[PDB]
Amino acid sequence: HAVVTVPTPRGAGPYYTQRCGETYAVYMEKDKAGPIENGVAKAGSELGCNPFLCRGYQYEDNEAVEYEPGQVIDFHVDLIAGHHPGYANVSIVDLEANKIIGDPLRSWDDYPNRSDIDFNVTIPNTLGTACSTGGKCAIQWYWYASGNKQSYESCVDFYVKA
Ligand SMILES: *[C@@H]1O[C@H](CO)[C@@H](O[C@@H]2O[C@H](CO)[C@@H](O[C@@H]3O[C@H](CO[C@H]4O[C@H](CO)[C@@H](O)[C@H](O[C@H]5O[C@H](CO)[C@@H](O)[C@H](O)[C@@H]5O)[C@@H]4O)[C@@H](O)[C@H](O[C@H]4O[C@H](CO)[C@@H](O)[C@H](O)[C@@H]4O[C@H]4O[C@H](CO)[C@@H](O)[C@H](O)[C@@H]4O)[C@@H]3O)[C@H](O)[C@H]2NC(C)=O)[C@H](O)[C@H]1NC(C)=O
Ligand SMILES: *[C@@H]1O[C@H](CO)[C@@H](O)[C@H](O)[C@H]1NC(C)=O
Ligand SMILES: [Cu+2]
Repeated sequence: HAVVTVPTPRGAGPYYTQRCGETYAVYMEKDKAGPIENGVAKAGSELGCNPFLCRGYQYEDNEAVEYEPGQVIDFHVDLIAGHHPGYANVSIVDLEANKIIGDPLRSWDDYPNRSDIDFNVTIPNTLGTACSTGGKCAIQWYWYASGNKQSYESCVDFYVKA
């Protein structure tokens, strides 16, 4: 059980409830640190979002922050319950394709272990126009608890002027 608290990641809003459905939205907001699979299972055929992209949180409910190439961003992860074994990465995802841009900004082969709950990441110089405006990219923190086959996600929407 864990979730990013800094920077402020995407949270619930109207499009979230509309697109994921009441069952997913209500189950997943009773514990913002819970894994995704349990919400998918409860929702069954009601589910209408991709809960493996930003936990199903939606761009239109949130606002993208402006970052400069080479800028360093401090992350804090509120860790309610550690699970072993497992791995994590923090990467820039292209929201339209659901594919990572370039390399992971940070990778752990064993997560959690404190360079795991309090860490930073650097914006590349190599992004081009790919993140030029809001809603094209986000920084996704992703943790897979292999022991429990549990997925944890948080997103930070951002743009870099190209
Ligand atoms: C580093 O962190 C990153 C994140 O930043 C991690 O990457 C993520 O890892 C997860 C887990 O692997 C990925 O989620 C999974 O994605 C699966 C692959 O699918 C995509 O393929 C194509 C082309 O890209 C798309 O078209 C697909 O989209 C379609 O489906 C989605 C919804 O799934 C729709 O919204 C679209 O409209 C498309 O039609 C995919 O994006 C995906 O299969 C998988 O979901 C299956 O599994 C879950 C349960 O686990 C089910 O709820 C769901 O129904 C899916 O089930 C299908 O497949 C299984 C077989 O596995 C069958 O049993 C089912 O019956 C059914 O056919 C899940 O969404 C995530 O996308 C990926 N994120 C990235 C890359 O950004 C890295 O792993 C991590 N790495 C390290 C080292 O840390
Ligand atoms: C970023 O993380 C490294 C690794 O902990 C740390 O030592 C470094 O000083 C941090 N940089 C900033 C600017 O906070
Ligand atoms: Cu947990």
